[PDB]
Amino acid sequence: MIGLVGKKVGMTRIFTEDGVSIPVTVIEVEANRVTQVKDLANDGYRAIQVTTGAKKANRVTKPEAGHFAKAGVEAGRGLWEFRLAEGEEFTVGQSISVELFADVKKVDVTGTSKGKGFAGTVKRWNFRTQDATHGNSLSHRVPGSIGQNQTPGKVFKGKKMAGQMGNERVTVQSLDVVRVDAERNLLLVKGAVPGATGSDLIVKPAVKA
Amino acid sequence: AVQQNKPTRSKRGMRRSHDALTAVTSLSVDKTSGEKHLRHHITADGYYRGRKVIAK
RNA sequence: GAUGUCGGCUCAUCACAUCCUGGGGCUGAAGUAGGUCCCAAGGGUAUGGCUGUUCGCCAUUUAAAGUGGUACGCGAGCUGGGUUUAGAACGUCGUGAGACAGUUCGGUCCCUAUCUGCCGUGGGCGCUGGAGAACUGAGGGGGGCUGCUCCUAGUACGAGAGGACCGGAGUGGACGCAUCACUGGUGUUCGGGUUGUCAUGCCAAUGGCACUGCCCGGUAGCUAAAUGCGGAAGAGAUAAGUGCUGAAAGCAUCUAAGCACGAAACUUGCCCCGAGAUGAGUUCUCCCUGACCCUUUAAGGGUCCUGAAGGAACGUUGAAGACGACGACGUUGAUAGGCCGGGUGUGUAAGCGCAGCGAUGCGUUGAGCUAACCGGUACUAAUGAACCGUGAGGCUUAACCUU
RNA sequence: AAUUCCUUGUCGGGUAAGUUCCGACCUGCACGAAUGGCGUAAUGAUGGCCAGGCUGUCUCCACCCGAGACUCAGUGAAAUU
RNA sequence: CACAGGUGGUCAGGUAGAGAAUACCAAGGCGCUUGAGAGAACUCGGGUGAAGGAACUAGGCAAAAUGGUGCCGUAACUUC
RNA sequence: AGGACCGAACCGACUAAUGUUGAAAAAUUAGCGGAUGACUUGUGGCUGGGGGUGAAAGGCCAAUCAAACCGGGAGAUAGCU
Repeated sequence: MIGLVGKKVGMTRIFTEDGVSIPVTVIEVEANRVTQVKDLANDGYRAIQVTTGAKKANRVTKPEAGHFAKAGVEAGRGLWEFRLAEGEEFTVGQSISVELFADVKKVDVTGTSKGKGFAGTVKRWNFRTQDATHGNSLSHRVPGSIGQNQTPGKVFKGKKMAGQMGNERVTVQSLDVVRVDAERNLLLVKGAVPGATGSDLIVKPAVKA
Repeated sequence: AVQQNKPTRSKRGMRRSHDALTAVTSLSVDKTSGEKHLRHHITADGYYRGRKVIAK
């Protein structure tokens, strides 16, 4: 079914009465307001566009304000779309709370991974480090060979090399839903999720099931 | 390590297409002193936002 | 008028004559376990002792430790033990200088990347008025491994010994992604102990230097050994193979018409990129509703007025970052620093008093100090402006306003 | 064997496993007595081998401190073609 | 070359120290003739490291480690 | 007493890294050897090219050595590019 947009508050632990410590990531899921409903007739597919949080009225551009005004909802920090599974009906301006995850038991969490910047092959691709001694000359962490001889006189596409690492969309699948606190708009999921504290997270019911 | 052919003057100009300098869009004017200055920088006479910062 | 070699290291990529896993026929296939052939290249496919070795033998693992191509892949990527200079010996040959594809000890491995290629990241213009967002998904990548235990069941099978198919459950190895709550590492920006010496007039107390002087701890961050998750199920069309009905050929026949099954391969399903997809797409929202002149009179040029949406620039900056970029904020403000409170770390500061001849001990006192952390706070800096971007957006045709 | 081609000779020692090493054997391809033979304490930046200690050499790399690399201003090369 | 090289003699303070070693200083002399930022890969020179401890490798290369004075004690072998 | 021992100056150059269009046409850094002697060093002198000198490597003889350098024979010769 549809998902929700939340914020990564941080990580903590839940102590069970049986003596087990569950590592949980706290996700703040405020009410998600439906800003637009897309249908086959007009958009060619079924989905709902939602917003969450609050944004400075001084920093909301007029094109954005008009979009929010049409839906009759307060502006949020962004817009996200969720596809509808042929059985979901929503109306513009509807508020979706964290109670939607009451009986899900497993969710998929998507976020932007921490940015590692320009990373070497050792860190990025787990390349094996060459000898630190035994005559090695300025080639301790270098990639090594990157191809074959004249026959393929070129480096193949997709070759694992150094470059930007992290700061990209990442999804972690099948995370247990430890707790759903509707009063505090909190969602506790066992384990870690991508992104740093305060980053946006997209939570959907597990697709693998 | 070194070129096999001499690059052309056309190639040299193509590489330098990104070397052009950018001029300051505009200069701020002090409200009281009235002289031009870089934005968020003090004027040549020691003024800033019409406060007459140290000018010794 | 130079295409550097054996082996090792790093990094690979393809073939299938398949080592493992998967699907099958036959069996001198009871079962378990095998033999042989067919299909199958998705993924996976040991560490050590000896030796320069590849190889090989050996030790011990594994579901398996596949065979080959790639300048016997890979030295403008590393190595230099071997081959293959000059030194020096042994055996051997020669009268001798010397020699051996015999041995033995020793013996300089350069290159700042122009182009192609590849990994990343921007600028320009385009997409036909401009602008801010959210998308569709043509297409392209990633991923695809598997053990053991238990139940079914000591059942089928078998004289016994032994011991399943099918199906289900749990828990691991290797690998991959993310993360820092826990366990830890680091923590020359925090605290303390301590040696030598110099200095602050001296005592006391501190600071400099000696690898952070040497050390003991340790915040945030980063991080693995730490802890979460992943490989799938399902669907479509099939390979080998198994069939149903059924003639040619009164029979038979899986095939010729027709119909049904069938694998980690194929197309999907999962994850990521993605409209420069010039075939430049879709949706929502926002902004601009002047006056004249010239003429070679048209998608023409020029002047005056106008300058929107928005953008950029500058500033404060970020768990974003080589630089660009990207994100937050700029007084109608918590963006950064400072400040306040707290936490954390270190471990009872200084001063004074007491006890002691003294080194020290004790009280004040879990004191003082405390980075990047948490919660707050306009004290400082984020200035009014200026700048870019315009003024309703071509032609043809069709249906509607004027079904 | 600094000498042995066959050859990683055979046996023993050391190791879970030893083409090296050590001790014997003698079938010395092709040792041998001043181009010396065999021993030899001490000595050696000498060759080979085995242990204790020690460790980032390695399993398997992580973090940190500095100098470059990166950006800005000034100066301003080279091989090659 | 205003070049991390080479170049004989003389002078020889303080504290610690066996010392002309070494550390910190006196007299005296210098900061080495591009700077300013940033805090990526990678290279160079260093610091620390969980568990293991030569499994690395041609080879313990490199690194780590040992390190002073006094007393006790000290094997095979030996040319004593 | 000692071509004795440890270890600075001094004289050497065993290992590694760096550098290799270097700071340097052989050095730097961390270790390393000798360090009263067959030691080291200043100044001056002598030995000359088929010659010198050589604790012997074909080493050294002005960054040149299986026959130095400079000038000359000389436009050696080149069935080769």
